[PDB]
Amino acid sequence: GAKKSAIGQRIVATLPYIKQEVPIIIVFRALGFVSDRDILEHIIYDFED
Amino acid sequence: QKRITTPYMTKYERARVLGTRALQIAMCAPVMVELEGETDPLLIAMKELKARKIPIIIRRYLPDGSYEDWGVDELIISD
Amino acid sequence: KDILCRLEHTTLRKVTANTAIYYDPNPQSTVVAEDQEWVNVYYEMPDFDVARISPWLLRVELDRKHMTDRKLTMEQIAEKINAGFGDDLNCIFNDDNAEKLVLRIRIMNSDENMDDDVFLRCIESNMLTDMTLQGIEQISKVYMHLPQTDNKKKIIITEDGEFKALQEWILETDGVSLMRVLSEKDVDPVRTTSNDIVEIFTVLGIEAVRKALERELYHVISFDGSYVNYRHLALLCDTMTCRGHLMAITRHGVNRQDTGPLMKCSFEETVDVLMEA
Amino acid sequence: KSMESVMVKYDATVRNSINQVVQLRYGEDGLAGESVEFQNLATLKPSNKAFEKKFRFDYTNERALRRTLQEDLVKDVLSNAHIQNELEREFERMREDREVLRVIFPTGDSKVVLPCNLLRMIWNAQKIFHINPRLPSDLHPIKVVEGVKELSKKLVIVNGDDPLSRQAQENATLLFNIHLRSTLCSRRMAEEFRLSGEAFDWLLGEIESKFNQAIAHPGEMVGALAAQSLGEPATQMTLNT
Amino acid sequence: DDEEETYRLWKIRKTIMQLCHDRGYLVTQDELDQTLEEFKAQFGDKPSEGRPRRTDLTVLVAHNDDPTDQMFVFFPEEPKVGIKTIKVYCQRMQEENITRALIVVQQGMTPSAKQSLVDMAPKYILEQFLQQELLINITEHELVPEHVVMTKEEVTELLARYKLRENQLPRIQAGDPVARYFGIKRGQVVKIIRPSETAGRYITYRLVQ
Repeated sequence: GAKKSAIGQRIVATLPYIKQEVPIIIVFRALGFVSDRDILEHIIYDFED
Repeated sequence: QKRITTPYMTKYERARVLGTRALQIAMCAPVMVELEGETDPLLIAMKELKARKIPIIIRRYLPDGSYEDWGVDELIISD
Repeated sequence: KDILCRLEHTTLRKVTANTAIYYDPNPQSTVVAEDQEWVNVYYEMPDFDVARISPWLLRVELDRKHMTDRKLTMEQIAEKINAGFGDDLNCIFNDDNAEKLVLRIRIMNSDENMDDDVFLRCIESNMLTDMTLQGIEQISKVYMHLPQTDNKKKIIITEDGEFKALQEWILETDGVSLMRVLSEKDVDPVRTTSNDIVEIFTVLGIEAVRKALERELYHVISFDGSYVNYRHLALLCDTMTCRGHLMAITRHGVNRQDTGPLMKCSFEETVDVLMEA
Repeated sequence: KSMESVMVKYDATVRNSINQVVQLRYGEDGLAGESVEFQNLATLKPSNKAFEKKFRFDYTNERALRRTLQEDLVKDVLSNAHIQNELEREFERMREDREVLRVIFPTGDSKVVLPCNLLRMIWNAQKIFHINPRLPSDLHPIKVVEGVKELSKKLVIVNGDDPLSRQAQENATLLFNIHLRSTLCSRRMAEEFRLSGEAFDWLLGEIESKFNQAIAHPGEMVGALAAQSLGEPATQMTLNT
Repeated sequence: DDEEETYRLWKIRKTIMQLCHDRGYLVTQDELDQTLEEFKAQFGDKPSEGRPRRTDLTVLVAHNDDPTDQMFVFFPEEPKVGIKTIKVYCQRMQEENITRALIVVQQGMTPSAKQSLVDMAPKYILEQFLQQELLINITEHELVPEHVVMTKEEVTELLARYKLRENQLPRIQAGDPVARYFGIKRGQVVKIIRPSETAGRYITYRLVQ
């Protein structure tokens, strides 16, 4: 889908005992760090790139 | 003649006739051609085929089912 | 080389050096300074501005070296992108003399009087992925080489009658697109052949596959240096094409046959066939 | 397993177990695979001018003919226009056959598979009859031409009273007949072989007996042989090329 | 390019002239050797803003064997022929009063149009063809062998001599292009001639099913 291509590829993460793959943002929120900046710092140590 | 089937004996026909003649000799068939001091039925059978004195007629089956009858003398040895 | 470029597939992403989005309410606003000089000549004659002016601007930069390699001109690309999109996309181009190649795109003004932001992004992404600017989609790349072998070289009969072999440049294309390549002009249909047996069946016909299969059997056996008589090769293709359709030598192919139920019983489908019989 | 059913019938038509015909003749030649041997046509490969000079057999010079023929034979050839016409006819027919060969093969390679090799037998005949190259041939030229025609008539792959069955045999023996005409051409026989008339007659008899042996015997299972034969090369082929 | 499309139309017409010739319909010698320049002058330089409108390219040919038998080919401006447009072609065929007819399709004909074609199987038959396929000739290709039409009496002679049933002769599918190009009637036998290295020539018989 062109709309899906425009947003970009989604990094869904497989986990044990899950019916369908769970997106990284959702699993990160479940761990904690609800703020978007907190999720971003774990995913990318440097935001320069 | 007017027969599609070859007048010459086929190699498969030659093998069966030689086996049959040898089988008859071991059983105790009267010899059309006298053996040259041979106790081996196969050796006598080959000499009998060269003589063409064997009393065998071969029926050839066509696809339509027509039958061609060839005497051993009429047939020509493949070898 | 020019025919090879026509055969080789090309897309918008390859030709464009980079693609960017800028906000320009008016051509006079000139958020980007460099485009203003060519834009100012465009500004003197307004086009499509009567209904409205587009706030969002799509700016495309094309590398000259990429255009030269594909023998593609920005003006021809602009007209083709406009075609089939109606007035939804409007494209303006730099003068050919100017070293930089820039395409400025404004969204249709009629709708103003899908979120315009993501719509511009969607049009830019969709065009880049599916541009199909030149070449055949089936063949990713075309390679040009000259063959030493006499059989590959063109063979003609001279007035003297001695056979003559003339080397001709030949093209090898990834994937199979026999029908499209033959359709293209300046291509010899008789000489061109496709490795895929199914491609031969679809265009050339079943008997052509039978000749090709015998040639393929000879070619593979010759490669290892073994020799097999023509009679054995001819029989294998003839039995395969006897049905008139391509059939693989597989259990399923044997299962569809005019053979009797006992043969099927020997083939491990005995329970179903015997009940049916 | 797939090809075991295919076999040759009494009529020599290859057929499946269902009896649907796979080939009208085995190998498209109706001859045994072992019998055919590689031979060179030597007609398509030479240039047209070279071919015309080689088979011209011109009687105009009357000195080249004198070298290759006995004095009584050459004077008889000059005396009768019909004898000269027959020598011209074989060359013209050979040219038509050579054009047919060019149509059959675009490459026009001399190498072909044919049942009987005339050259090997001719070399054996020269040793057996102690033929001398210096001595001119004692065989009249028309007799050589007639002998080739008689041998072609004697050998029939397919015998049918109805039309198109006789034509099928001509197609089967077409390659062999063209090779037979070129090898047994009267100009070639007189120029190099100088074969005696008895030796040529012996050669014609030898070819006929070998050709009859060459024809494949009916009832052979061609499919079972073909499938096993392909397997031996497959083992030689490397797993990854 | 409009000019390249005119070049494609010339290739389709030249192949159509060869296709009727394979059937046995009489064909003009000039049409068989027609050149692109002659076609472009005769029908107009380009379809867009030009004399060609995907119309007037229709060809009527009369069979050499039967003068009354004729083949008419229809060209559609639409890429897929409309169900209504084929009915208009059938009305034109009714005026022609010829059972044999041919249709050339720029793209793929609609399935509903195919359903209309199948019901009228006995008379006014139409043979569907693809314009892209007609750009090239299958017969010219070296891999394709020579195909010879055989009369029913000739078919009987081969079967009688070798005692073969029509089923025994290797079958050729109707779907493959060579069978459609020749337009051999189903159940007829077409002779195939292929050169064989062992014999120098070979003859085989194919039964269309």
